[PDB]
Amino acid sequence: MYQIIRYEGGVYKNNILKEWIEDVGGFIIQEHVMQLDVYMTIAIPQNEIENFKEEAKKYKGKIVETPLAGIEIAIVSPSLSRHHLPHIACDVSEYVRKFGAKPNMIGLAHGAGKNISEIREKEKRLIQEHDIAIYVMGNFESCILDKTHLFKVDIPLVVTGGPETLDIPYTYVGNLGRRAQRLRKGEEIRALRQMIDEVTKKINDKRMELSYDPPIIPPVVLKDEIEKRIDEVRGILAPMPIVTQLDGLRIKMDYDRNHEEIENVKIGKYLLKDIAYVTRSEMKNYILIKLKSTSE
Amino acid sequence: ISENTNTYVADCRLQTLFIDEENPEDRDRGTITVRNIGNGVGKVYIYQESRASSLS
Amino acid sequence: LYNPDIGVPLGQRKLMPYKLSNTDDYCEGDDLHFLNNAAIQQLWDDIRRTVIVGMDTAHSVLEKRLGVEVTPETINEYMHTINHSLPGGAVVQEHMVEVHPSLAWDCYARIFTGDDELADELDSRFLIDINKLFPEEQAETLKAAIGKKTYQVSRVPSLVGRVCDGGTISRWSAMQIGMSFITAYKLCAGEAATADFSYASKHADVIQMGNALPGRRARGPNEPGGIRFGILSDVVQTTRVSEDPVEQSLEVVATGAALYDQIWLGAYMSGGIGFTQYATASYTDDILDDFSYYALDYVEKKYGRMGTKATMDVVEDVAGEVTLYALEQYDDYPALLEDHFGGSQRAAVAAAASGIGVCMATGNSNAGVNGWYLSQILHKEYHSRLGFYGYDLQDQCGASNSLAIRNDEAAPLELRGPNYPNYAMNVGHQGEYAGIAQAAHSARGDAFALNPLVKVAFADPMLVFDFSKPRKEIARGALREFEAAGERDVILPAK
Amino acid sequence: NNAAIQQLWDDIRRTVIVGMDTAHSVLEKRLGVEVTPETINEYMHTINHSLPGGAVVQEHMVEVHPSLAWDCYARIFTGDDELADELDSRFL
Amino acid sequence: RKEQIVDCRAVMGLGEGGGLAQRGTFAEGLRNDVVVVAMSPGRRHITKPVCEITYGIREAGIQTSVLVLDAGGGIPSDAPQGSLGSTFGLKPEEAKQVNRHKLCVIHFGNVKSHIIYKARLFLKYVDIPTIIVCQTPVDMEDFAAIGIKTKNVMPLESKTEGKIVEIITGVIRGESAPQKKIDEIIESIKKHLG
Amino acid sequence: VVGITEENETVDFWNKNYKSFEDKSLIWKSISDVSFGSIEIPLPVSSVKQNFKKWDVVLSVSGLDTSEGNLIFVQRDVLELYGLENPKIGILIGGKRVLKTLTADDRIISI
Amino acid sequence: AYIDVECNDEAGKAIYERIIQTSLEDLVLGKSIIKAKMICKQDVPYFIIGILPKSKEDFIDRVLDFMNRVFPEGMRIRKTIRDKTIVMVASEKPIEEEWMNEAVKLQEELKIFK
Amino acid sequence: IEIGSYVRYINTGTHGTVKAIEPKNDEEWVLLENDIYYRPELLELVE
Ligand code: F43
Ligand SMILES: C[C@@H](OP(=O)(O)O)[C@H](NC(=O)/C=C/CCCCSSCCS(=O)(=O)O)C(=O)O
Repeated sequence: MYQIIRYEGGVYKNNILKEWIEDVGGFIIQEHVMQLDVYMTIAIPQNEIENFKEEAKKYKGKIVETPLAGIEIAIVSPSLSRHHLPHIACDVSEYVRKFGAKPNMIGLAHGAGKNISEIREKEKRLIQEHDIAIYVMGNFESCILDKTHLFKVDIPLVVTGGPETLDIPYTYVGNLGRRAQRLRKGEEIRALRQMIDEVTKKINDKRMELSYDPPIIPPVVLKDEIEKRIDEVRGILAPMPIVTQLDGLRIKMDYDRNHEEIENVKIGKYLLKDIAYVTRSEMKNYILIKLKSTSE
Repeated sequence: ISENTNTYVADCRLQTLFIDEENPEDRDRGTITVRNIGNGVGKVYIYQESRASSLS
Repeated sequence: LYNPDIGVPLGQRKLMPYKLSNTDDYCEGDDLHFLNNAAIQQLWDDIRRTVIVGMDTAHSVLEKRLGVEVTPETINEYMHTINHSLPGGAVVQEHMVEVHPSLAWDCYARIFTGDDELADELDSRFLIDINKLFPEEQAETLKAAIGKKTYQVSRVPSLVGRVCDGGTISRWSAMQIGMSFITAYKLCAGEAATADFSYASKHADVIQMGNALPGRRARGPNEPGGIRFGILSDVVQTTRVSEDPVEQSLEVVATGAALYDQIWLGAYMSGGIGFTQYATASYTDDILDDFSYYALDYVEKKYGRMGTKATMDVVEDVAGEVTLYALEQYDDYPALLEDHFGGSQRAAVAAAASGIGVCMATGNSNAGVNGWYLSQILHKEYHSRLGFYGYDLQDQCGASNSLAIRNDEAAPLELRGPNYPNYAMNVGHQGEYAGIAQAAHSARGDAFALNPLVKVAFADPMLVFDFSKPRKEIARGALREFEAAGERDVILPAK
Repeated sequence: NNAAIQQLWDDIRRTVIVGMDTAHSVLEKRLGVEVTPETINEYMHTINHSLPGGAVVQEHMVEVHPSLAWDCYARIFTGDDELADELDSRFL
Repeated sequence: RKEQIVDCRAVMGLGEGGGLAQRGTFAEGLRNDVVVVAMSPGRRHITKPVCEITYGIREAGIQTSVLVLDAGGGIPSDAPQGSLGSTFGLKPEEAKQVNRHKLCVIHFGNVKSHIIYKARLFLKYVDIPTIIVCQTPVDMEDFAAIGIKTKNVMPLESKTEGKIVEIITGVIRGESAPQKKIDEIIESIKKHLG
Repeated sequence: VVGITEENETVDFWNKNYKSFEDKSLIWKSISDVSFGSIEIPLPVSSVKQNFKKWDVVLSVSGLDTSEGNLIFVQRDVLELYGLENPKIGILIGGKRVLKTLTADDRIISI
Repeated sequence: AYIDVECNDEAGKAIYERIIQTSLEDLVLGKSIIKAKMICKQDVPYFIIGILPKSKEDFIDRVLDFMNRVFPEGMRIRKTIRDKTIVMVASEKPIEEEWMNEAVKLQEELKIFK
Repeated sequence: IEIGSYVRYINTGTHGTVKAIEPKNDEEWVLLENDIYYRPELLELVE
């Protein structure tokens, strides 16, 4: 119903456009003003897409179709050191961001090495809390092959590495190894696009799975209702105060202090505790909301 | 009918008259609302689609 | 509520990378500075260190005065000798010191000839083959222009022009040519015929990239202020690898901007920051490419590539249409306007497109500059602004000087240059003038613009800078993957 | 083959001496700006940043890489003893 | 050796071949220990001297956040005769995001008169000890001359609530920081943090 | 409820050969998951084999003969076991218990 | 400098050649080093990097910074030999004698490089 | 070090006369003529 896109335009007369979006029933998921241009991730009903395109072309704006602007991705790097973090890992994260997703760098405590690499249970659960996980591996076939125990999560997976083709029982994208320069060559860009296509395919499949038994309320409108009701969400200092997942939300407020308030939020005629699973998150003691399906 | 979309039709006869009242409940099918803030304060809307509540 | 300590964010656009026209490389604006870009420095070094010497008078002296017979075998031996002597090796005078070969790896002495029979039995190591490097029609045109004459191209090391100035190159080549001549043909080391060789190679048969500027300008030869626009058009080698006239003119525009506006004007005649954003405006985004392609489409739709003879009416029509289109594009797309924030950038781009269009319609370079000046004074009325004050000096006197015949004001645009009295001071004009001069000949499908010898000489595959695709090389230099000569690390301590 | 001779010529080539007494007098009288040793020190700081490739309080302007011009300096000297000892010794 | 999770920013970078960070953005490193403040996302600040410090701290085992200032270039409006070229400032949300960290590391440039006043305006709203990483040799007293709290040279009338706890010189903008500078910064952070 | 995700070539088969798979019985429920049919599948059988996932709809030809192509409804995560170019056609999620309880005697009758 | 990598992995060879070149450029060490050869043995995890400098302690420190940058993170056990040719062996396991012998062989090969 | 003495800051060489000693937070501090506190360990007597 609500297809999510990105509007890129100027700040002049942007308030009138926001008023129009409110009038037609859309939601402004994201807003950022750089100097004189504003980027807005907006979720509006499908029957108003052409109307919004006409409105955007009136303000000399630009509509960018974001195929991943409803999910949060766990980019898993073996460590946050100079080998992986300041290059490749950021390129993967920023390319994911370029298509609307909300990434989270996951630097494993013991992810480096060949036979000394291990993944903890807490890291496993933290990765599982996301929608899809992207692994940024090295550039040796033997090292990657002797490292399959790292990619043991019941989440859609895309593994990236140096060698062009791997023989692991997962999706693999080659020519994205451990590097030290910014990814700007044509081959590297093509490999990034291939990784984007793989994650897009997995996300669309999962979207069909969810569409078989739709949730009682969409995550985006649930986030809007929480923002309207809860008055502490504008005091959050995190990058994304409320993250829109595929079938839920992540509220970046303390669980011990605000879970009772979150649960006792009335949407429609239901109480939130009766339609969603509110639980504490392994992510800095935040609140994780998982929506129930109409079957229950 | 001054403005039409796929979700509402609006009237702009009194678009510069202020009101200070909040009634933020669901804009259901065939709901009549008056925008109370912004550039279009005072416009009267009739909604053809079931939409969420709005503070404006 | 007014907090004076919030500050004002600034320069959002300048933080974003600059694409390069007709390429797919993104670079920072700091990497396009001529001091930070080794590719631009190597471009200027390769142009500076090139001298073409006609080795026909010397052969005649050897044949008619010294009674020595000149054959292709003797020429091969001479080439072997000079390729050793020109970098700084010793041929006579026992007990000399020699320059380190590591510092002169870019030093070449090449030979090309319009005589196919002589070019057949010549060592292909030292031969610039016109047949192999140029398409059939272009090769025939170049050979017809050059004739049955033999020329030698000397590329003295870049380190020489970096330690010294540009006036060193001709003298270096002349001394080494004389030495190689007297040691390859077993002549006396010093006689009257030696003076004949020296005079021939010093001025009679020498071709300089740039003339000297004595007097007020006070500069030697082979400086960027002495390079005419046609010479720079002939330096760029896109004409022999591509058939798109707009692409050729735009590569010449990029090279002219990077040479004149950046090096010559922002360093030789100014200093400090220089003029990087004035020059990159003509070759970073496709703005100039889009405007030029629109101009070519309009001209081909109503006139043709050479369908009309240069008259005032066609100049007005084409220049006005292209200027109106360019300014409308600036109005419609705020991205374009914020990219070319300064008025000078915009004025130069629109006027360059208009001049290129007029040249593609008429095939005359002076009509091209006339269109450029009409575009400038039409831009002024359209937006009620032109550029920084001091910009439109030449643009005000331009219309009168473009077709003038008076001594101080008349020159074909190919024969004009940075020493033309109107063009001698201001940025944002000269590279586009060179592009207009090139477009005058790209319309006719000419093999060269002003000098066939320069075109053949810079078609050499052993040059450090690739002049076929100047923008690609500039992008490579901006990305720190261009290898430049003139470095002296074998004679320096480890750091 | 000798970098010492090349640097000998480089150091002579890249030197220009400019007197700053007419500038100070014009600043004081015509321009109505006071000139003090503190202001001279401020000017020396500015010119030392700006001479190699710098652009003062303008991040949007293209600048030369600082490591590319490590040999660039701006120095001051004077025959006035009191002014000489009132000036910063960093660039005197 | 413990897992380190970063909250990546919600907005993308500067174009295709440009930088990965964006002006006026914050990336929380969950457990708030150190925040690295970059004046801008440009090549003069980001990934050449700043992400290097970031990965040095993250290698030392200390979680790091990186905050790119909305307006980090220029001099504050309170500088003598005002500012020129551009105006430096700190937003209240930026100050709150900084103030939840144990320590701050901030990267400054070349001119001394710019650095002192920028640090004064920065510490007018930041109340945690900070480390100044600049290129020029600046003495840990010229800040006190204009009123800044300083560990070694206190002012009589302090105009800031933040303490300049260490000054590290020799880090050039846009150039890779050698391992020696990273080691010095890490040692200062470790000895002035816990 | 099955749902086709991976285009490949077997979905093009399914598009009209699912009605040819109508009224077909269960063939086996062994470690090679639950397969139905068995009707002709002319899609070129490649010995190269690609990994599949839990409760994934698969049209693998069991035995490399066009006529015996099974409607193999994968239950468990199967690594390299099968043949065919890429038998992956869709994913089973809805009614998973139905596919699990399905026995040899039972048929899919109407699709 | 001269860069060559001895590895049986095709992608690893090119990628680590680029890594070596980038690490040399970042430290501005290209003109101060004659040769830089890296031997990649991933089946038994250990890597060897040899450096032949042109012709003080600061240069040596820069060289160890280069080794730290290039070497894979997991190989934390390292030992170096310096007799005008700096060679270091990095592995996740305690260094064996055969690896040291390979290191000295690389050192002697680098010495006679001209 | 006492009031009226002549001291110079070792790091920069600024010359001034000690105005007062104002201990705070169990730590000695030295005030010079420029109304700036200093540390005794970073100051030394000159004559
Ligand atoms: C900042 C100044 C001060 C001054 O004396 N000249 C400046 C700055 C100067 C310095 C910048 C370095 C620095 O530290 O100042 C230099 C490099 C001078 C030079 N050697 O060529 C320069 N400008 Ni200016 N300057 C430029 C430009 C411009 C445009 C900017 C238009 C706008 O509205 O933003 C305007 C000229 C105009 O009004 O038409 C301009 C003005 C100005 N320019 C005025 C404006 C304020 C003043 O009133 O004092 N530059 C541009 O238009 C782009 C090219 C750019 C040149 C450097 C580059 O090419 O990279 C630079 C060229
Ligand atoms: C050598 C010098 O000659 P002249 O200054 O004696 O005319 C001559 N320079 C000029 O003509 C003028 C120099 C100013 C640089 C161009 C200005 S671009 S930015 C300034 C905009 S404005 O505010 O000045 O209008 C040159 O060739 O560079």
